[PDB]
Formats: sequence, structure tokens, C-alpha cells
Amino acid sequence: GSTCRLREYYDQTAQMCCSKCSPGQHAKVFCTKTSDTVCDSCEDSTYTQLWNWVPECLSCGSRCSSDQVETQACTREQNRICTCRPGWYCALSKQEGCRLCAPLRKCRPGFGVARPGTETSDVVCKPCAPGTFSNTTSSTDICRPHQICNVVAIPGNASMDAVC
Amino acid sequence: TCRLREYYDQTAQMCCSKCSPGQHAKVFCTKTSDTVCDSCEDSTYTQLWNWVPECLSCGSRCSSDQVETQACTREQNRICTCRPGWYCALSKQEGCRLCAPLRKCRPGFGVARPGTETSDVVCKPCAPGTFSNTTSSTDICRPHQICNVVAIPGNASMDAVC
Amino acid sequence: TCRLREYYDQTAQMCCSKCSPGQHAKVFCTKTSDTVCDSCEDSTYTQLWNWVPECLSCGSRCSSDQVETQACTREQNRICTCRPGWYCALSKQEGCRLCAPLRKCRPGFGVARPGTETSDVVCKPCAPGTFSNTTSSTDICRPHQICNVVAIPGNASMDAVC
Amino acid sequence: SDMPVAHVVANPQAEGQLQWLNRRANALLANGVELRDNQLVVPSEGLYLIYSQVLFSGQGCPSTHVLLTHTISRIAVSYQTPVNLLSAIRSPCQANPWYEPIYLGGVFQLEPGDRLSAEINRPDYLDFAESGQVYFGIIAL
Amino acid sequence: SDMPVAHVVANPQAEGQLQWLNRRANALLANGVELRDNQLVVPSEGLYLIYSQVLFSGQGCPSTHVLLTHTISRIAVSYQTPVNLLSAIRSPCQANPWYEPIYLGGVFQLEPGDRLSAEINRPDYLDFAESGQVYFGIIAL
Amino acid sequence: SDMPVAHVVANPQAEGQLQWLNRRANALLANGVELRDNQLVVPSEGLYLIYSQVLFSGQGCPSTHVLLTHTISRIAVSYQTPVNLLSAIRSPCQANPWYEPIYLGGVFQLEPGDRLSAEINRPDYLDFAESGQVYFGIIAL
Ligand SMILES: [Co+2]
Ligand SMILES: [Co+2]
Ligand SMILES: [Co+2]
Repeated sequence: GSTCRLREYYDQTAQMCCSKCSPGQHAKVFCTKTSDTVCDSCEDSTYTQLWNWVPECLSCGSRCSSDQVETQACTREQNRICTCRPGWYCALSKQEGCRLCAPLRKCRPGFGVARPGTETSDVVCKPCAPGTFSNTTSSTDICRPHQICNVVAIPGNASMDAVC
Repeated sequence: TCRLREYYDQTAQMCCSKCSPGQHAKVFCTKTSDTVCDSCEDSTYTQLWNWVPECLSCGSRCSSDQVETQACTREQNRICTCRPGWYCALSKQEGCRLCAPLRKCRPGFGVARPGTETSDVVCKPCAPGTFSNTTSSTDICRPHQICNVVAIPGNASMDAVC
Repeated sequence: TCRLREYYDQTAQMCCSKCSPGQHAKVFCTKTSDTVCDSCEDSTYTQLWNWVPECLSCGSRCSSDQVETQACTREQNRICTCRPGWYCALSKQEGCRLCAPLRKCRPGFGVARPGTETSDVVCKPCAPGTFSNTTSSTDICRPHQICNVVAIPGNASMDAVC
Repeated sequence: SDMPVAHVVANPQAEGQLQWLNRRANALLANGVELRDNQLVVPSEGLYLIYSQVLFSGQGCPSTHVLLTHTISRIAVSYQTPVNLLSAIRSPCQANPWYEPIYLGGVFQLEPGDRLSAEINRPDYLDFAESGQVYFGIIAL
Repeated sequence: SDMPVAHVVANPQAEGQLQWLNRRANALLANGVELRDNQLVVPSEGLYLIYSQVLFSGQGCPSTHVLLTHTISRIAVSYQTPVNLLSAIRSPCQANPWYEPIYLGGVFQLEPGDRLSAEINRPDYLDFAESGQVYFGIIAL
Repeated sequence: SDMPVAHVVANPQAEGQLQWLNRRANALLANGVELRDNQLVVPSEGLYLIYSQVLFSGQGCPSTHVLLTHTISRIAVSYQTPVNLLSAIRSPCQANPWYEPIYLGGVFQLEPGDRLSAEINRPDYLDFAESGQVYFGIIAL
């Protein structure tokens, strides 16, 4: 046999189907041949996010580190999640959320933002295709087309705008 | 409950003699015989009235720039301290493990508080009216010499001039 | 006592055949049957007669700047070596694990001790009367040119002038 | 002993990745413990000693912050998501060679069918030069 | 089983200190082992496996050479003062982040009433981000 | 118990070398396990937990790249040469103090007469300041 209801597992000690506990609580007293499972709600800063029969709830991670925002509170049914604030990306990802936050790289003079930065990937920097420039050190500013002119005084490089 | 210098042996089920500092338990007591104690051997010790099977290992020799202020005996471990002019960077259960030099308070800063014990010196900028033209681990921000007529003003690096 | 190339299996209470280098014991002898030996499979080996359950893993491929001087076979482990001009900064059980470029002795310095394939070059300042005007991992401090009348004395870095 | 045991090791050839093997000398996979999809499957309930070592190495230091992690996670029948049992991080860099070993070990209760995995964030820094450097083990106490 | 056993973990909500907890998933405190004044209290004579791991992490390196020490010490009934059983020290500094793991473990014979404690010199450098990073455990063999 | 058990420590006076001692408080050599020629000798067949830690330290970083190595090796009756069971490497350098812990630990099947050594490449860097920094041990499960 060993085929049980949904929200039930087969407790081998009791040789019978037993009800699981719900997200938000842990198994307090296990299955017996006579009575069923005895569940209890999770207490201080603890949780369970699945139907379970674990003896105690998981530990909510510590509070969010500097330059981080908590985008999800530790509840009885979910762990605390911390995210990087705008301008920062996630250097080192965690099981869920971000462990370490870093400042978005800067695209120096001559280099233009290739692709923007998400919360999981930094910004990619690389020079401009012939005919464009960037005299700005930015993590957002992209290569702009050279000025346009009748009199091409000084030709434009990827680092300075053309002169007229 | 037992007498002092005695303990209750779970196995023998009675009060047996504890060994003295400098000796360890060589043979444990029985319903018939008491504790057989024995002297600690080379570089080994026990400082408490005990009943351990062997003695505690004495630490190694003191490191560079350190003095041995207490010899490894049979009744006590070896203690190492820093020479004068130094402090303890990393404490040991007893003594000091790593020694470091006391910070030097440069020209512009003065010795807030010393501590040739177990804390580095505390440097601090000189508050207006004081100075220090000295890179010392002792000297402090001494007040400016307020002249009758001020020639060269006062900075935290040099004293006023008359 | 058993024959050489045999061993006394404590369990079977008898002498049993050993497996030759290059193979291992698939199944251990019994009271009624002798040991069963299987050749070592991919990237694995044994070098002595034995009765090990499975063969030993050959080491990963040689790192860069290294050269394989012995191939991993059923009977021997891989061995990696440092190419000329390099010494072995770290010796593996059998061979080299980390290779390193031989040190160079700047001008004013010379080769005190050449480069063993397990020791870096040792440099030494050119003793007065000798000089080295080259950055070399082999060149030594040669003696100054001797003369009748010395125009420029000559130092650790440059020859004498006359 | 008749006790479930396992001490798998890294495949020295499978460079770039971390594949646990058992059919090697001084390796163990016995008494019910299975090795499926690169993970160890607990055969029975009971207290277990779980352990694992990985050894990273590199020639130089690229970015201003290379980070290496090592984790043994549990997927419990009684709670079906990876849960971190043991976890360490290490930072080699802030062209001399560098070496970084991480050790994880502890005692945990496990149920028949539980799955154990020992994974890293940077297999490309795994060092299999010599044996005994990278391993994963469980034994039923 | 009926063997004394403990695997306690760091309270992530007790920043700035090291407070061991047992009422957690994948944590143990049973069969006689007591937890009083943050120390483990042995139930019975026997050979114990004692282990512990701490994780240190800092953002940068202060003007002082920072040193990190981790020690499991014993207060035997047969010798009433802390005596170091297992111990290590580490040096992260010699604003890029650093992480420093420390593992301690070995088999020791303990006696009923023995107190075991796992301390650190720098609690303010402890890392509680994920689980399985800071723990302390024993098990009678 | 009557299980072959061993927890030998380093001789604090034997500087420049690593000599294992058993006749000390909080050390063990028992039930058949012998200490001959500085290796541990296995009394009986079985599954053994084998572990070891060493601690290196230094005042500064020499003109070279210093590579510390710690290795527990086994000479089996069925394969008479040291074979690496547990191995790690550490590198403190790339005049402040530095400390380098290495821990090796795993479960192995050993036969009677097998000898286990716990060696290091640079005995001149060991740190015996306190107890429980350097150790080598086994226990039959
Ligand atoms: Co509850
Ligand atoms: Co004696
Ligand atoms: Co085969």
C-alpha cells in the first residue's frame, strides 16, 4: 500500500497514513497507532513554507545588511528576503534573496554602458562603435552619436565629441 | 556528598581521594582501594585538586619579544608576558599569546590614554590650544605657549612663537 | 604462512591469491573459491600486488606550464614535470604539483646557487671586485677587468674602466 | 559494519564539474546508501555524521572579490526543498598561486529517502590534483 | 537512538553575540544532553565526538591586524577550570569583503557533569546570513 | 567503551618537528590502537572515523610564496605504500602575524596492521602555543 491522501504521509513507525502539518507550523507529537499528528504554530522568528512533518521550524535568516532593503518579512510561513537597493546589484546570491550587494560598475570615459544592471548582474562596459562617444563616467550613460557639423574641425573619438 | 579533597566516584559508588596539584590519577578507586595518584612528568602539570588520568601539557617556550614571568612546574603552567613598551594583542587563557608595539602618536596627535598592560595606546588629534611636535607613544597634547604678543600663531603641530 | 603473491584472508581462514599490479579484487576468496581479479578500468590503477576492492584514481591532467613525463596506465600514476627554466615549488607524492619560473638576479646581483628542479635560484650581491650588468637566472658575478692603470674603479653593476 | 556508510570522492578527470564517485580505493558506498543523480540517498532513519571537504585553487586574482562557497543541503521527504545543513564561504582575493580548503561536518537526523547534496558555486576552481582533497561522506551512528 | 546527542545552532536574531539554540529544524538536543548558561552539559561517561564551526565575515580591514579565535573548552568535574580541547585562530587582515570559516572536531572522553562551551573572541564578526554556518555539537559514541 | 580510539596531541616542546603524544590529559590511546614510529596502528578491521588538525603561524611573509600542506596517509596491508586519504593545502602569503588552520576528517575502512600517518611539509611553522591546536585521531565505529 503506502498510498496516502494529499496532506498525508506514510509513517513507517505507525504503519499507517498520517496527516501532515501546514505551512506555518511543525509536528509537535508524531503519529501513533491510536492518535494522529499533533501540530503547533511556529514561534519566535521561525517558519515552514511547505506541508511537512518536521520536529521544529526553520530559522529565519538574520536581518538585512547595510545598503539592503527587506522585500519580504520573516513570517510563520516564509523566510526574510533581502534585496539590493537601486544602483546596486547582487554579487553573491542566497538560497532566496541576496547575501552580498555591490555597487554597479562605472563605464569610464570612452566606454559606454553596453547592457544595464539588474539585481543579479552588474553593468557591462565597452567602447563605442566608430562614430559615437562618451565623455562621461557613468553606470547608465550610453555611447552617444558624435555632434553633427558642416566644419569637421577636430574629428571625434569615443572619448571626446567632434569639434566644428 | 563528600569531604573536601574527595569526590564521589560513580563507579565505585563512594567518596574517593582526589589527587593533589602536581600529581594525576594513575589508578582509580574501588570498593577496596583508594585512589592511586602519581607525579606529573616532563613539561606537564595539574594546578587543581583533580582526578584526571594524565597531566596537562605545558605550553611551548615564550615567543620572540616576550619574557617568561612564570616557569612551567608540576603545579602550574608557563606564563609569557610582553616586554615593557609593548602590549598584548591576543590574550591566552593565562598570559599573552602575541605581542605588539604600542602605537606612536605622531606630530599633530597626542597620547590620549596609555596602557602597557593589555591595550594599545590611544592617539587623538590635538584640540585647539594644544599641540605635539613629537612622534611619541607617551607625550601628550601640551597647551600652547600663549605669548604676551603673538608672533607666529598656533597649530596642532608646533607651539606658538613670541 | 602463505606463498609470495598470496595472502592470508582472515575471514576465509585460508591463503588466497593476490591481484597483480594493474588489477584489483573484484570478489574476495572464500573457503571454496579463490580471489577474482579485474583489471583497472578508466583513469585508475594499481602498482603493487594487492587485494584492494577498487583501483586508485589517477591524478587529474597536468596543469599548464607542466609536461607529462609519465602516462597514467593500469599500473602507474600520472607524473607531471616542470619545463626548463622552471623549478618545482611544490612536490607531489610522485612528481610536481606547482611549477614556478626560475628567479632572476638583477644587475648588481649574481647566481650564488644554480637552479635545481626542486629549488629556486638563489641570488647574492656581487662581492667587491666582481660585477653583474645583466638580469639573468644563470649569469654570475664575473670579476672586474684587471688593468695597469684604473680609470674608473668599477662597482657591483658595471665593469672597471682603464 | 552493517551500518549505512558513504565516502565518495571527486572524479579527477571530470574537470570543470564535481562528480562524486565510489568505485575507487578508499571510497565507500555501502549498506543501503545509494548514489543517484550525484546525491546521497539515506536508506534508513537514524542519527548520521555528515561531512565533506572541497579544495579550491587558482593562479591569480581577477576581480576585487572572488567568493567561493561550499554547502551540504538536505532535501527531506518530510520537507521537500534544499535546506542548508552546513555552509561556509571563503575569499582568496581582495600571479602567486592560492589554495582554499573548506570543511563541513555535523550530526543530523535523517529519514528513509532523504537526499543529500554537496555543491559549490565555482567548480572551475576545484582542485583534483591529488586524492583525498575533495570528498563527501555520511555514516549511520 | 538512545545515545546522548546535541547539535545546536546560532540564534540569527541575537546579533553581536553567540547564543546556541536547539528548538530548530535540523537541530538536536536529546537523550540527557542539557543546555544551561549557553554550555552543553554531558549526561553520562563515555567517548564523545565534539565539533563546532563558526563563520566570520567583515566588510573591510581596520587599521589593526584583526585576529579571529575559535575554541571549544571543557570544564571537567575532575578538573574545574576551562581547558581548551579544540582551538584555532585565523587572520583575515594583512572595501572588499572577507569570509573566514573555522572547523573544530575530535573524540574526547567525558564524564557526567562536564560542561562544554564553544566561544569566540569576536562575536561582532559572526555571520548568521544562512543556516548551517555556525553550530556546535557532540555525540556519545 | 571498548572501541579502538585515539586522540594524540602534538608535543609542545618538540619544536621544529611534529611528534604525537598520548600520555596527556584529554588525550586517548586505547583498546588496541598503538602509536609506533609516530603513526597510529589499527588493531582490528572496521570503519574508522579519521581526523586531524594542524595550525601554522608566522611573523611575516618570506621572499617566497609559502605553501602549507597537511595530509593523513594510509599504508594498507593490502597496498603497502602511503596512499593519501585526506589532503589539503593552504597559502598565507601572496610584518604582521598570520595563522592557518587545516582540518582533515573522514570515514575509512581499515584492516588490522594498517598504519596511519599525519604529516605536514613545514614543521617549522606549527604553532604549539596552546592545547588543542594540533591533533590526530581515530575511532572505530
Ligand atoms: Co512548537
Ligand atoms: Co604518570
Ligand atoms: Co572493477
